[PDB]
Amino acid sequence: MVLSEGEWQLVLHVWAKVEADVAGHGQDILIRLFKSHPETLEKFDRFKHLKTEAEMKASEDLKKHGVTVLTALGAILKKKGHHEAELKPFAQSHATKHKIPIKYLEFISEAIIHVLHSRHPGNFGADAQGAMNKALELFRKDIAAKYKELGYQG
Ligand code: HEM
Repeated sequence: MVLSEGEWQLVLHVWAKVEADVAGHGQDILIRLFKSHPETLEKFDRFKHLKTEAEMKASEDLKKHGVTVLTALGAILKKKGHHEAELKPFAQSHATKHKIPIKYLEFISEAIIHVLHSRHPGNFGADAQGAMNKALELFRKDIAAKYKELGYQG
């Protein structure tokens, strides 16, 4: 798929707001993921023990990882589709080391959209949400293809 330039502008306009607080957004997104789809927490040996939202919110480690996650995602989105190099090491670790199926990448996509909708309603109307969904769909399609090349196809 190909996004148009106007679709990329909508994506990068709300992302610029996200970047004003990368740690806060990273926390909100991982907590939303783990609350909505508890099975995903099981993939993280470092966080598997956390029992409640309060414990998750209190975790310095979780917040640090949320920064790592959004920083990587931001690098990919800023490439506006030209992200082949960025995708390779992500794909290899998530396919071979962490063993993360495509369905769980759909779940985190849903988490990202929920948090942006809650925090940025004025910059995340219907058109902006459709553009972010398309950007994430593009991401997931390219990762599924790389998964297959790598021998996992998740
Ligand atoms: C937007 C999607 C995601 C991005 C950008 C992302 C990015 C990253 C990055 C940069 C790392 C550290 C380097 C590495 O090991 O590759 C990482 C580690 C990891 N990721 Fe992801 N991730 C994403 C989605 C997921 C999902 C959905 C899961 C599981 C449900 C997951 C599970 C893990 C695990 C288990 C680790 C290792 C944590 C540790 O023990 O340090 N990732 N991810």
